Amino acid sequence: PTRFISRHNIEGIFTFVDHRCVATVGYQPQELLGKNIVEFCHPEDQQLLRDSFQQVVKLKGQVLSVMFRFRSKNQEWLWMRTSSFTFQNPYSDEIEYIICTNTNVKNSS
Amino acid sequence: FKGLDSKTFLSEHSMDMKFTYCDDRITELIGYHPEELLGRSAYEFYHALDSENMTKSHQNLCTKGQVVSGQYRMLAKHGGYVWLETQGTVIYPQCIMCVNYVLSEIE
Ligand SMILES: O=[N+]([O-])c1c(Nc2cccc(F)c2)ccc2nonc12
Repeated sequence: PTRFISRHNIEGIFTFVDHRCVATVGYQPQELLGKNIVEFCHPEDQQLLRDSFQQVVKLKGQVLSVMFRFRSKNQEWLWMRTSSFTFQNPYSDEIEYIICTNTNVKNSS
Repeated sequence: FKGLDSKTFLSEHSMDMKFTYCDDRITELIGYHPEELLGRSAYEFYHALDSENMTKSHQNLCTKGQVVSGQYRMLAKHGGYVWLETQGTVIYPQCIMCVNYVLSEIE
C-alpha cells in the first residue's frame, strides 16, 4: 500500500508532509506544505473533507477516515483513504492538530 | 529549554512494531537517523525494565485500536536513555501510527 503521513492544522493546511508523498501523489513536500488539503480535493468531495476535518477534533482522538479523490501531480484523480486523528500534548493547552495517514486505495467492489 | 513541537516526533510501524517511517526530529532528540531505525523493532530500544509494560501496551493497542503507553525509557544512540510517552493508533490492521513525546533529557 502506497501511503504517506501529513500533519494539518484544524483548517486543513499541511504543516508537515512525509517524503513518501512523492511516490503516493507525485508532489514534493514543498509543493504541499502551506496549502490546504482541500486544494487538492475533487470538487464533489471537498465539503466532505472539510466536514471530516471539522469533526475529527470533536471525537476525542478516535480515528475518522474519509475517502476522497486527490489530484496527483499528473492532474489525475486518485482515490485516497485518509485516516485522521487529533493530537495535543497533554502537558499543554496547545490547540489540537490533526495527524493523517493517506493511502491510495481502490474504488471497487 | 525546548518548545513542544521540538520534543515530539512521529513514527509509523508495522503491526510487529518494526519502524516503517520516522520523522527527523528524532535525530535532534535521541541521535538516530530515521533510515537506521527502519526494519528494526521498537522493542530493541526499550529499557529492559520497561519491556513487560510495553508488551502490555502493545497488546492493548492491538485490541483497542489506540493506547497511551505510559512512561518508558528509550535507548539513545550514543548511550543512556530518554524518558518518553507514546500515543499509538492502529490504522485499519494496516500499520501503527505513534506520536512520541520526550519527557526528559538523556540520562
Ligand atoms: O507499537 N509501537 O511501535 C510502540 C512504540 N514504538 C516506539 C516509537 C518510538 C520510540 C520507541 F522507543 C518506540 C512505543 C510505545 C508503544 N506502546 O504500544 N505500542 C508502542
